[PDB]
Formats: sequence, structure tokens, C-alpha cells
Amino acid sequence: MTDRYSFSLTTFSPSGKLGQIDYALTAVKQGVTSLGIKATNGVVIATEKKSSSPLAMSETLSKVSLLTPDIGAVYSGMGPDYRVLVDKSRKVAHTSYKRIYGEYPPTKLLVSEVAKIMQEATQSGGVRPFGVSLLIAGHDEFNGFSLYQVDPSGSYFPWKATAIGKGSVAAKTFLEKRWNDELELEDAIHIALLTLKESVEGEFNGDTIELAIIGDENPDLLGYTGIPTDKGPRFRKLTSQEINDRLEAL
Amino acid sequence: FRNNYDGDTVTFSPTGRLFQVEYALEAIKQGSVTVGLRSNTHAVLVALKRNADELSSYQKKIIKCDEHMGLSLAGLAPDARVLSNYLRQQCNYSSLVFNRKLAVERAGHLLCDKAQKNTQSYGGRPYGVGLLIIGYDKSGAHLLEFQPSGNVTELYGTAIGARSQGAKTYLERTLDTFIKIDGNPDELIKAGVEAISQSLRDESLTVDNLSIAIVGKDTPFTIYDGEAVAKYI
Amino acid sequence: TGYDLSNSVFSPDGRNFQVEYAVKAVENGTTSIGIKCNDGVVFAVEKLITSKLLVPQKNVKIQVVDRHIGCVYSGLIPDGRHLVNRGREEAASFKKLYKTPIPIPAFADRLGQYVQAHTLYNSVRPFGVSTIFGGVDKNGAHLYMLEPSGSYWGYKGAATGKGRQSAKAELEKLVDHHPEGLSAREAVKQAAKIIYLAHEDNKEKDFELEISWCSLSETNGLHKFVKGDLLQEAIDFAQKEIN
Amino acid sequence: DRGVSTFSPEGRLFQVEYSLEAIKLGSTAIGIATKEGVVLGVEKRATSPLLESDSIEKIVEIDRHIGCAMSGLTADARSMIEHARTAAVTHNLYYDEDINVESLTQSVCDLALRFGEGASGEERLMSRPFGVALLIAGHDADDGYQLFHAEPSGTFYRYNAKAIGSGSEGAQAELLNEWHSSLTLKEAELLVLKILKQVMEEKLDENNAQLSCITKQDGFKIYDNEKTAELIKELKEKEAAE
Amino acid sequence: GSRRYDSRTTIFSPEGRLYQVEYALESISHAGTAIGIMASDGIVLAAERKVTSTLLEQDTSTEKLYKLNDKIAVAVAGLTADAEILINTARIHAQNYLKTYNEDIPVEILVRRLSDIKQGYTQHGGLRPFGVSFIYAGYDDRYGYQLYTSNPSGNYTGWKAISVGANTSAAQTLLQMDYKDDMKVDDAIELALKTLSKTTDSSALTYDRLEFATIRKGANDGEVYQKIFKPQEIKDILVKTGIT
Amino acid sequence: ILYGAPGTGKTLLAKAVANQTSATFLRIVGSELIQKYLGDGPRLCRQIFKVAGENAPSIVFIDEIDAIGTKRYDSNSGGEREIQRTMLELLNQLDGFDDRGDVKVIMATNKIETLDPALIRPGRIDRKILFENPDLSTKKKILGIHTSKMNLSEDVNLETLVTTKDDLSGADIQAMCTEAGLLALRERRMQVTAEDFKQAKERVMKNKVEENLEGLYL
Amino acid sequence: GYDRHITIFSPEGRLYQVEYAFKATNQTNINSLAVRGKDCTVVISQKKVPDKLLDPTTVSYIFCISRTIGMVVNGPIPDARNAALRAKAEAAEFRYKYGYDMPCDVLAKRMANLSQIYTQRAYMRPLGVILTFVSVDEELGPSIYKTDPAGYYVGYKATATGPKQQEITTNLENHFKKSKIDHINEESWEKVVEFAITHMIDALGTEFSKNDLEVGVATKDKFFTLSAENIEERLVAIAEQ
Amino acid sequence: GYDRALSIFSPDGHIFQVEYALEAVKRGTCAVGVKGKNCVVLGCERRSTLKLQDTRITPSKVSKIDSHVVLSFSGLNADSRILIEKARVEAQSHRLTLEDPVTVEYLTRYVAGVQQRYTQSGGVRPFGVSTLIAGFDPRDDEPKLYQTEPSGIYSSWSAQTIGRNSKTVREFLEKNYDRKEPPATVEECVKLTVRSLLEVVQTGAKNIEITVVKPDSDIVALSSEEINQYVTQIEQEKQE
Repeated sequence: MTDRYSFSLTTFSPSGKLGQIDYALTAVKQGVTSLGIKATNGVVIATEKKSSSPLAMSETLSKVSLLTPDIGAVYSGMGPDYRVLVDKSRKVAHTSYKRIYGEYPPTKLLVSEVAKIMQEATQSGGVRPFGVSLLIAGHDEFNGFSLYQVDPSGSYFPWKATAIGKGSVAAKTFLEKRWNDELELEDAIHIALLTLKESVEGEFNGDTIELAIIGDENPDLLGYTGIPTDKGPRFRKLTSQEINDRLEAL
Repeated sequence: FRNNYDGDTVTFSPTGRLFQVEYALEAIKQGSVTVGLRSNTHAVLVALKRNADELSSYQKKIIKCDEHMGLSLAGLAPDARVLSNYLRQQCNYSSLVFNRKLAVERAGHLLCDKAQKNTQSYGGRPYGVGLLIIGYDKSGAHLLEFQPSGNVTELYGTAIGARSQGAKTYLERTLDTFIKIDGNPDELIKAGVEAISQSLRDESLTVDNLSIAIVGKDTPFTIYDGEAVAKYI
Repeated sequence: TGYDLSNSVFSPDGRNFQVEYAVKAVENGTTSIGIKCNDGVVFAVEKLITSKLLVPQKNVKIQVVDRHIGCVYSGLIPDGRHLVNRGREEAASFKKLYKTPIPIPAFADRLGQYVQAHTLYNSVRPFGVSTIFGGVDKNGAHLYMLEPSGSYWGYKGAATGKGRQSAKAELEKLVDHHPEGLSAREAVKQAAKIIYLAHEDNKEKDFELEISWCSLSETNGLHKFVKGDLLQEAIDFAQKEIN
Repeated sequence: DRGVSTFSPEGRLFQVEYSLEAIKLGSTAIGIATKEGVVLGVEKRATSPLLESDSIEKIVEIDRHIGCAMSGLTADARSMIEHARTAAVTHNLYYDEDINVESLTQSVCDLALRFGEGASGEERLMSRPFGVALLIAGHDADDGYQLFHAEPSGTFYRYNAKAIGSGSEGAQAELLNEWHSSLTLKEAELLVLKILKQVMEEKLDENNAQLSCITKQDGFKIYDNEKTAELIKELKEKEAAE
Repeated sequence: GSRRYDSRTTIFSPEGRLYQVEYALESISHAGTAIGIMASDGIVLAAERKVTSTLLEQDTSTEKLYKLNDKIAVAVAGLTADAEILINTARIHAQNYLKTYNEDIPVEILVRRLSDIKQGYTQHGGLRPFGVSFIYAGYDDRYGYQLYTSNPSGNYTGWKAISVGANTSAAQTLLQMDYKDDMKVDDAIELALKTLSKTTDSSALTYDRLEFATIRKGANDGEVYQKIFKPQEIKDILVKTGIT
Repeated sequence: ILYGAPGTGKTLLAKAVANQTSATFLRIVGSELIQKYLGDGPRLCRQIFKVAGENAPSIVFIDEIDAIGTKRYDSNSGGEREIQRTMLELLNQLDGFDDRGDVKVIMATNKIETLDPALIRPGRIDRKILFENPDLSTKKKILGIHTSKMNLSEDVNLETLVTTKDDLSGADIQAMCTEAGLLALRERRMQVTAEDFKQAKERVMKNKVEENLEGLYL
Repeated sequence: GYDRHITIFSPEGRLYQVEYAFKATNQTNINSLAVRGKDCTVVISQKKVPDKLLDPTTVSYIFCISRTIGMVVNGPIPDARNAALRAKAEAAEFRYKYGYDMPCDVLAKRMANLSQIYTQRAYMRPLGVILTFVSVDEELGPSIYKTDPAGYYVGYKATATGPKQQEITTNLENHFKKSKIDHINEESWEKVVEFAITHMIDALGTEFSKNDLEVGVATKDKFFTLSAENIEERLVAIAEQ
Repeated sequence: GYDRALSIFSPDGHIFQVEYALEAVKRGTCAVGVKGKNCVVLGCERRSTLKLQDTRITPSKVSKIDSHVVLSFSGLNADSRILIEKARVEAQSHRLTLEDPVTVEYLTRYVAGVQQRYTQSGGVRPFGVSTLIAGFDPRDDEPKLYQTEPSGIYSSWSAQTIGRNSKTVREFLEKNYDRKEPPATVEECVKLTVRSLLEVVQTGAKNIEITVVKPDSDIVALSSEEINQYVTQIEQEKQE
């Protein structure tokens, strides 16, 4: 008969490549269009939120979470698939690093540990890997700014500008269309708004659009003063009221 | 039936009765036949011993469990061994903790719960051996009929095995006879010999194939063989 | 289809066929009824006589929970006793920690999670029996019947088995007899008559009437079996009405 | 699922039934239990002259007075042989006494009557079904000389003269006549060789035929090739006169 | 034949060879071609990358080449999910030898034990075998430089020059003709770039898609030193060899 | 019953016997036994034994049966309903046919597992010949035929050409020598000499079989 | 087919097991309404009236998790009662380890991630019931979190469950645009029950009696369910307006 | 059919999985050995025809277990290395407990048990590689040669061959070797062993590896020129 839809849990794919990954990438393609732009002085990520019912509160859905103050993340796919992954991903960064080195996890170690959970889901039978794709953007002292595309197959690669979701193929050219590596962060946000606007024309406001940036530390989000050594959070989530300010200036 | 419903013990049927249990009962039909009956003061079990060929010796189907109790095993051989050690452990557990011999009504509840756990669990092979258990306790003589499904029913006497209808017909007309006989263990054994005789097709009429065990308020459970059971024959 | 070969799988109809087959398997069993009065509850079970070899007061299916709750089911006999024997440990487990007998709505939650989880487990076969339990706890008389599908609610009367269709029509008449409900002794004579009316399909075989009840009036919150003149009065009362 | 599904169930278990054909594919072993001793024998089944018959042995000694034989796959037997030797030293440990033949056979069959990984009230060891045909014979102070065939399927039966292997069917037909309660120890040795020579595919020789005796005085004793060859010439001398 | 069971590795094939190993070789050919070269004074490692995307940053990521320790640098070809599991396990086991014996693990000891790790999944358990193609490069004081390969069957084979991935038979044929018995380090670099140029669809042989690592014994005080050149230095050797 | 490929196993063995037996070669295509019309199965089978049933100066030969050899369970999946009743009448014509062996029925197919156990009829067919891989001595007999015409150099004998032989039985030894004589035409000579043998065999043994059977599984 | 019995991904990305989870929620044909007031939250569930042999007091579609917290479930009953036992266990354990009340935002998250744990188990069947959590938060105030059987939860201005949910959402959407607020007026919690039932009857189009409805009320530091006499008292006050 | 399962005995009395494991042996390398009166000889075939393969870093096919006990096999090496590691650990465990050198009979019963235990374990694949365990018993000069089969059984042989063309070499072992009078000299047992290998090797030197075991724990490895010397002596009789 046809294939049994194996992750290589108990069975290797006879076709030479796993067929359900493309069906898991179909669940990735099922997700909203989410993009990111890696520049020299900062990294910006943009994504759209599903409206669903008109009475659903838009502030409840957060498609950009906080792992470490210097590293942001954005995802496209099923809702509960991202929560179970990150709830376990946080405990990995705490025990394997923060309970040992007692600092904030860098960009190289944190992204690698997130992909290891997907590797265990593919290896351990009976547990289906989650079909969400995560775009992790962060800034550390060692490697600096970084933008990585985490695939459900367990592979990650750096990208200057990349997109996931239904517009993964379409917006990838659109990001390369208006943006180049020589551009800075300020001109990158305007490009991210123009590219994400082409995804849906219904509502471009901050209610259904969640925009976040990575950049210079903000002392207002540090929560304390008096210590010059400890750096402030490099990730600042843009309020929906502030998102409309960038729309009028777009 | 092939696959479809009732292919697994967990799998049900459109009617709702699992046929896998009936398949385990089929082994009891052509297995070793046994006949038994009890009175208020006495209990009697007559079991037929089987063999492979003339050179093969007859094996006793009655297995000792408690001093005041007894049972006969007709069904699958390996399934009957585990239930035997289970009842042997409960009799010693009741004597070690409660100091009292295992009750007949209590033995049936523990035996029913024992075979039920493997039935509701996925995998494994349920017990298909029939058990006729007699015993003498403070409540008196009792005879339990254990079906492969685990059903427990109290009767004056019954029979399982090859041509079990021959003894059942005898027990229906004589039902008012052996129940009124008290203090006469010889008359109850003679009724058991005439009961199995109508059931048997006269394969082997010799003495060595019949094993008669009796228990009462005076004489405990004892298995007789050879010239001991040849007096009634 | 193949939905019946794998347990705990959503069917196109919304309920597993094995769960549906377990409900239909209850109708193949004996008819067991019940009546919930103001001062207590009354249970009545019908037992088909296989042959004259049966000894009375032996095969009785009445099950006990603590001293204040009676229990009876309809379905496979070996499958029902395992559910009762586990409920006996659940009532004892609550008695160990809280040092008090278990109330009826609490007894249904322990057996509820016990059966409903097995319907969610593939390695465990769901129950094909319907259990009827009730009594008088500190909160008063309560009656609950546990369906093989896992759903249960408070019932002013209980009907199941093959003769549940003829029994349900008689249980609804209890409002017509009296607006406040029959007494403890009047319910025993009333529950017995329903057994004879539900016996029209079973008339090809004999029967043995078995009735048990627990109330605060006579038994003072104790589970006892109906015997003496009370058992013979309920028999002769129904035989004159069926004329 | 091939043989575990497609069959129309009569209430039988086809797992062990497939092993019944493998039992007939084993080595032919014939033995007779008499009052003066128990004479046993097996077949070496040498397909090439380079095979060492003295190195490989199809009979094991569980007790000094109790011997054993095997017909079937040696892999499934080694689990039962080590289990039989474990139960032998177990009775020599707690009770410090030679265990009876019937008492030892029932203890060995405890493992042969249980299969599977998961269980409830009894421990498990082997992870998959297995089987082997084992003939347990010996002598004790209770029932005397006894011979039991250990079957992984059902309960063992008491046989005075038992034949296993490919020639098990036709040999039992000859055991219904030639066997008698008055057979002595010397007559039992010549009776087995007369039956074994016919049921064995190859020619009678000291290398491809190994026999042993079980008595009270000598215990478990294996016939040497020189002693076996002397009994072979006695059989040829008797057949020459007839 | 008609009915083929692909489920468990414990199920034997009618031919005797597991079909999951056959199809694992196809997954290796789908990736980039990695050619290891064992020399007398060191080991030259060169490979091409499968990703042609310009938006991806190739200079900051190494897909194939990895470093197990100071004396061993390996290049993995296969599933990325299975690579990080086996490489990290190899790094743990290699340091465990340094824990007990306070020494660096030889190549033959590490390679032989890593081969049985893949076989452990096929030998027992219902888990998956990891189809992977490594490149084993290192040096010890016993047999010297040892260049081994990792097949999906979980074995190892001695190779002086070997090519894996796409164009396996095409690149291996070019290496056998120009092979040198001495295998000079400078000649090994020219031999690698000459073979990769013919097996790569890109004729210019861009530096950003290449991974170039070199082991050399001619360092200071005669010590083995592994240095992975930056992509800017990869473009420099392309002009010296005459590729550009 | 024969096994092999057409041109070597199912051909050379059939025609070689008819020469020594001095019998007329009679070939019947296996697909022609079933005309896709009901009743043509038993009719055409009886007419085969009728031509050879008078003086019997011939032997019946049938080759390349992919159809009537397999009736399956039905008229689909390669089988046909007319095949079921045709193979039964051929059995009655096989047992009813009685002689001293002047006429034989030789049928060769790929697999006999789909044949009717009735038509098999153990004791009527005692011969099952499976295709085997010949040794190096087989090539020496095939070379000796063509080397009698084509002249060879004195430095190359029958032991030189047999050195490299990979999975070829009897068919391609003539095909390999065809290229060996074709390369000599490029050098403008009618006699293949030692320089031609080396360059000709390399163009043959190479670049032909893509799949590699090798012991590198290790 | 075998592809419809598996919990893992389908060829089209649409899980057949999840489609049956939402399909089983409409099997009971129960229409419930959950709205948010100013200082209070009132949720009303449709109460099916069986024959006289069933106790209406015991029959309930709303379970009490804790004080101020309440849950209404529409779907299969055997999975509805077991889902309530899991929400109560996590509510008490969270008030011990972390020593703080468990909000419906987290209380809907625990059951959502727990449903994914059931999908990872082959022997265990996921919950096919909808979990609607309502309470009054100390900061955010009234909040509604409705957990789909597939583990989807998001805050709502007004929500419902049933085939008329599309008509209920449309009717309540235009009403919220006139006042430009998602909260009901009449801060007194007694009058909030009046409007919550009034907007439900106009959305459903059918008037219900005291036995046809069960009115849950979640106040500050208190939670209770109105009995048959209290629901009847509400219908009298709603009739006069 | 029955290749999907193991514990199923099949109506033929033989598991098809074991028969398919023998098919890998039929294509395996040729392993030939013969034991003499004072010595035992074990030959093996390791193909050197593969280009770009260093023979110095290539592990030998013959694996050293004990001082007087070696190990030879034919089949997949990935499966044998596990059997080799389990045998070596038990080989050291023999002196770790009994203090005596490794017994050929005890080592074979262990390897047979390793084949048995992993076969009797559910979900564990059995080894389809046939191993040849040879050596001398402790304080004994009598040669002991045992074999292992995928069926989980063991047997003893004076001369035995496995691998490709095992039936052809077996005919050479029965006719040209006399069990009643094995070769006494070391050169005669080695020279006749090469002739059995020259059939599958077909005039080659580095493709033949022979390890001769001598009494009192002595292992000698014949070089390439020493093995080729026996080939020249055999070719003298063919050209005569």
C-alpha cells in the first residue's frame, strides 16, 4: 500500500525522503505569513494574526513570545503546538545553561536546544512532532545579531530575510525585492510593513498585526536601575497603539 | 468469524457478546468430562481421566487446593496451572492473615476477579479452563461452576466435558433424591457413577479412568484411586 | 468500517462503535429497576432461572457499598463484579483519609472517573454493564445509574435491561399514584409488580424475585434484604393485579 | 496478519501448532521404562563424516538418577535445559534430596506452560513463545523408574515406552506389541536397537547412534562406542538366525 | 518480492539486505558532495553545500564540517536531525576517554565504537536507524592518519581518497586517475578543487558554497593543528589553483 | 519444465534435442492456446496431438508462456476464465496420449507456482530444469566455434579470452566477439591480433551493467 | 481508511480526528451564551428537560472549579465530567505550589497543552469537548477563555456554542457597536443576569422557561449557580421592561 | 509471509527469517579452516581489489579473543562486531571469575547463548552471521573447532567452510581430508588449506589471510609473501 505517514518514528521512508514533513510543511504552509529581516544594527520580525470571530480579543493572541530579553521569536502554525514546545524549551535553557552558567542564553546555544526537542519528537515513536515553524531572532556578545529559521525536520539555517507560512515562497522573493543586505534596521521596518500588507488587505492595523523589533537596550523595560554592568533588554514589543504610528509614517 | 467483530478480546460485536470467550469454551466440550453433586453434609466429584494411547497413563483431573476444598480442571492445560497456584495462594493468605480457610463464595469472587483483569487488558490469552470447586466451610457444602467468561453460578450439581447432557438429564429427575440423602456418603458416590455412565459413550469403562473425590463435615477432601474407587464400580 | 477494531477512536457518528455496542449489550441482560423515595431508595432485580438445579439465596446479584448503599447492575456478570469490587475499595479509600463514610454523589465521581478513563484507554476494554447504585448518605436519599458509555445523572427511578421499555412506562406512573411518592413499604410492593410486567418477554423461563432497600425509617440507614412476610406480600399483591 | 488473523477460529491456538511440525523434524529418540532400568537412545543425524559425534550430545543429565533427552531446535532447548538443571539443584538446596521424576517434570513444565512478557500473578522470563520436545526419565524412591514426555503445549503424560521424532508415529505401533511388563534390562537394550535401526534413516553404527541407561546402582550411564558396538553385533546375530 | 515489510529493522529481507539501507544511499546522493583526502603531512577536507539561496548566510554556518576535538574534525552528510544527535554523542564519548585515560582518543577506537551506535538501533529496539555519511579525519601515534567512511549499515571502511553524496562514482573516478602515492598537501588542495569543479553545476565554483578545512603536521614544534579557513580565504586559494 | 531466457535457456535447449532425435520441430506459441473465445482452448490442444498422432515424426515444442500458465482466481489480473478449463483438457490429452516417447511436450515459462496442480500431475512430468550460471569451461566451447572462422593471434589462446567473464551464458560470447571483429575494421585488418583483443574487451566489459554487486557491505 | 484513524497529520493538513471533535460538540444540540459585564460575568447554558425519571438538579452543563471560577461544557458527557476533574486538580495544585489563584488564561492553557499530551499517547484518546472558562480577574476583570477540543483558546467579547453561534455573534456584534463597549451596563450583578438572558433570547429566537436554562453567576470572591427558584425570579423581572 | 515475525514457527518448522539470514552468508566471504593433530589453521578471504584502501589501517577479519583462542567468521561485519565485543567481555570475565584461560566449549556456548538470548528477546534482531570459534582447551593439546548458525545451534567439525561457494569447498573438505589421520605437520595443513581458498580467490595473494594457532598460546600471522609461497607450490602440480 501507500506510506503510513512516518516521521521515521518506527519506519524509514522508502521514497528516500520523509513524505509527512512536506505534509508537516503543509501545516507550516497552513500558518500565517511571518517574515524577518536581519540587518547590521538590528533585526525586525513581522507577522499577522488571525481575526477569526469579530468579537475575539486580539490582545490575547501573542505570536511573538519572550524567551530571553535579547532574543525574540515568532512562529506560524497551530496554536497549541507552539505552547508545548516553548514550555519545554524554556526549561531546557534554564537547566542546561541558566542553572550552570547563570547568565542569559546566547543565540547559538538557545536555538540549537530548541531544535533538539524536534529531534527527539522525530526519534521517539508514538509522539508526533509539532508542525509549527519558528523564526528566532536574537543579539548576543559573541555572534551578534542572528536570524534563524527552525524547520520541523530538525534543521536550522541563518537567513538575512526569510518568510514562513502560506507566503513562505511568495514573501521570500518580496523581502529580497524591496530589501538588500546593505540596508539598516530603520528602513527594514518600512519594508516589513509593505510586504506583510500584501498578505491580507482587510485590516492592516495593530489589532490583527503583531510587530516586534530587536535593537538597542531599553532602560524602561529593565525594571531596575543602579547597576551599569547588567544590560537592558534588547527586545521591545511594539504596542498596537504604537504600531499605528508606524503605519501613518509608512 | 474471520476478523471483523470479535477478532480481539477488546473488540466487541454488533450484538455485544464477545465470541472469543465461546471459542475458549469449545475446548471444554471435547475435554475431560466430569460429573459432581453435593448434599448438605457432603460433596462429591467424579472426573474422567484422559490419555493419549494405551501406553499413555491416565492423568488425574482433580487437583488438591485446600484440606476442606477440591476442584476439577477441564479445559486448556497451561491456563489451569496459574489459576491453581492462585487459589493455593489465597487459601494460605487467608490462613496467614484471617486464620480461616478460604470460603467457597469468597473463592468464586477472587477467581472471577482474577480472570477478569486479563480479559479487559489488551493482549494476553484469557483462561478457557472450566473449574468445578467444592468446599466445606461454616456455611456448608457449596459447588461453583466457573465458565471461561468468569461467570459463577451455585448449583446442587452439574457436569462439563464430553456429552455433559447425559449427566444433566440424570440430575434433573434425581434432583429430589441426592439432596435428601444425609450421612450416607456411599449413596452419593453411587449416584455419581450412574450419572457419568449415561454421559459416557463407553470408550473406556475401566477403573483407572475414573477419579472420585469426596468431602464432608467429617471426612475431609481426599482423592481416591485404584481399589478405593473400584468398590463402587 | 475499521473504527471498531481500534479502541478510543472518534467515529463519524461522534461516539465509538465499541461504546455503542456496550450500550446495546446491556439490553441483552436482565432487567433491573429502582425507585427513589423520600426517606430512601428501593432496588429490585430480576434473575432468570437456568434450571431447577439453582439454589436460592446464592446467585443473588445484590451488591453492597458501605452499610448505607445498595448496588445492582445489568450486563455481563463477571464484568459487573469487577466494577463493584473496585468501588468497594474506593469507598474504603475515602474512609481511610477522611474517616467518614462516602456520600452517594462522591461515590459516583470515583466510579465515574474509573469507567470514563477506561473508555479513553485502548489497553483497557470498556465496560459493557450498567450499574445502579443508591442509598441514604448524610445528605439524604440519592440514586444514580452508571451507563457503560460513562454518562450518569440523578434518577428518580431506574430502568434498564430487556424489559426497560415496559418498566419505564410504569416508573413514570409513580407521579400518578401519589404526588409525594410511595412510602418505603409501598415501593417494595410497587417495584415487584413492575418485574412481572417486564417478565412478559421472559415468560418462557422462571424467575426469583429479589428486592433490597435502605431507608432511615425501619432499617435506620442500613442495607437489608426483603424477607419474611414482606417478600410474600409483594408477590401476592402483583399476582392479583395481573389478573 | 497471515497466520494470527486470517484463520477461521475453531477455538485453537495456531502459535504452538506450527511448532508441532518442527517437533517431528527433530532427532528420533526412543526409550522404554522398565522395572529393572530405563534404556534411552537418540539419533546423531550426521550429514557429513567430518561431524564430531562425541563432541555434540543430544542427551543431558539433570540428576544422577534422572536423565533427559531432546528432539527439536537446540536453541529453545538450552533455555529449558538450564531451567531443568536449576530446578534440580533447587531441590538439592532447600530440601537437600534427590527430586522425584514426576516432581521434577512438573517443575520443568512450569516454564513451558507460561509465555509472554507481561503477566499478573507469576513471573516471566522468556519474551517470546517457544517449544521443545523433552523426554524425562529416571528413578526415585517413590514411584520407581518413571518416564515422562515434557510437552510445552499440554500437561505431561506418563509413558512406559515413548518414541519422539520423525519416526514417533510408526514406532508407537511397534511398542503396542513387543513391549511387555516382563522385559528385563538386557532384553530392553536389544529391543530398542531393533526398533531404532528401522526408524533411523541411516545405517546402524556406533558413531550415528548413542544410547544410555538409567538404573539405581549406576545412576546415569552412557554406553561407550565399544560397548554399543558389542550390542550391535548381538542384534545382527539375532536377525541372522531369523 | 510482492509483499515487502519496511517497518522494523528486525524483519529480514528476502534478499538479505535491508531496503532501508538502500534508500538511505539515495538520501546521501541528494545532499552535497563531500570529498575527504588523506595525505602524509595531514588531511585535506573539502565539500560543497546544497543550499543555493542568496538570502541565506553561508559564511556564518557550516552544514557539513564539524569538530569533535582538537585532533579530529569530521564532515557529516545526511539528515540534520540525526547529525546533531550523533555528533554530540560522539563529542560526549570522545571526552569520556579523556576523562578515564587522560588522553586523546585515536581515530580507529572512536570510529569503531561510533559504528556500533548506529547498529544498536537496528540490532535491538523499534527505533529508527540513522542514515548518515560521515568523513573520519584525524591523527594518532599508532597507525598515523586514518581516513574512514560511515555507511548507513553502521560500518567503516579504510579509504585513501573517497567521495560521497552526489556524483559518487563520477568524482571517485577522477580521484583514482590523478591520485599520488605521496599526496602532497599542496597537491591535495589542487586535486580537491579540480574534482569538485567538474562535479558542481556551477562552473565558477563560488567560495561561499564551499567548506575548506586542512590538517597539517608542518606547524610549529611538529604538532597537529586544525584550521578551518574563512570564506574570504577560500576565494584566495581558488585564484592560486587557477579555478577563477 | 525449463527455466532461462529466450535465445539461451528456452531456445538452445529446445532446438538442440530435435537435431539428435531426427524429429520435426513443431512450435506452438503459448498465447495462441487461448484465442479469447470459449471452446478454442480444448479444440486447439487436441489438434496439436493429432498432427503428431499418425506417424509421430516430430516433437511438440512450446515456449514463452506468460498467459495460459497463470489463470489466477478470475478473468482479471493476467488470468482468464477460459484458461481454467483449457488446462484441464490438456491433462486429459496428456494422459490419453500413449506412445514410446517419439513425441514430447516441452513447455517453458518463468514460474510454475501459478500452474494448475491437475495439469502438473506428478509422474507425467519428472523433469524440472532450472537455469544455472555456467563456469569458465562453457566459454571455451563457444569460442572454439567462431575462432575456427575468425583468425586469432598466436599470443592469444582460449585461456586468454576466458579470463574476464561476468554473468554471460552462451549468448553474448558471440556478441563480445562481434565487437572484437568490429574494432579490427578500424585498424584496417582482417585478422584480430593481440593489440586488438585488449582494446576490444575493455569496450565490452565496461559501460554495460550499471548495477554493481559488490562485497563492500562489510 | 487507516489515514482517518490516525491522530498524526493528514495528507491535506486537515485532521479527521479533530473534525470529529467539533462534530461531537453539536451532538447534544445545546446553545450556551457567555458574555462579559463590567464588574461581573454571567454565563447561561441551555438545560435540556428530560422526562420525570431524571433529577433536573443533578443534571447540569456547568461545573464549579473553584470560587469566582466556573466552566460550561457542550459536547460528549463522558469526556465532559473527566475534563472537569482535570481542571479542578490543576486548580488546587497551582494554589499550593505557586500559592496563587489560577486564572482562566492559564486554566485554559493547561487543558490546551494537556490535549496535546493526549495526542502524543496512542492508547489515550484526546478530549472532544469544549472547555469554556469564565471568571473575574483581579486586574483584567471579566474574561472569557473558550478551549476548543483541539486546544485553542482566545479571549472573547461575546461567545456562544451551537448551530446558532453565527446568528448569536452577528446579533451581539451590532449591539456592541452602538454603545462602543463590550461590557454590559447596570453594574449590579443582579441586573446583569437580566440582559445576558435578554440578548440570548433575541439571538436564539426562542423563549425558555426556568427548567430550560441554567444560569451561572461568577462574582468577586464568590461563585454560585442559580437554582430553579432563582432562575424563575429572573424571568419575572425580565418580563417587565 | 512469515518473514515479518520471528517467534512464529511456521508450518515448515523453520523460520523464514533464519533462511533469509543464510542468504547473506551465501554471498559472504569465504572462511575455511582445518584443525590438525598439533595445530589448528583458520584461513579467511579479505578482498584487496578495492582501490584506494590502506591495508595497514584496515582491521583484520580474524579477531583475537583469547591467547590460544581466535575467532573467524563470514557475514556482515556490523553484526559480528557486537558478537565480538560480547565475546571479548566474557573472555575477560572468564579469567575475572574462573581465573582459567578461555575455554573453547564455554566460549561457544556463550556465543550460542548470545545468539539465543537476543533471539528470544522480543523486538531484538538475531545475528545472521556465522562465526567459527577455534582453539585448544586449557592444558590440552586437542584441537577444538566449533561453529555458530543463525538458527541458534552449534556443532563441531574437523573441517568446515562458510560463505560464498560453501558447497564447492565442502566437497574439497570431505574427499581430501581424513579425520582418521589428520595432517600432522604444520606445512601440510596450511598448504591444503590454501588450495581450498584458491577456488574462490582464483590466483591471489593479498585476498588470502591465514592465522595459525599453536599450542601454549602462540598466534602466528603468515605474511603476503609466505601465503603466496604455498600458492606457487600448488601451481606446480597443476602445470605438471
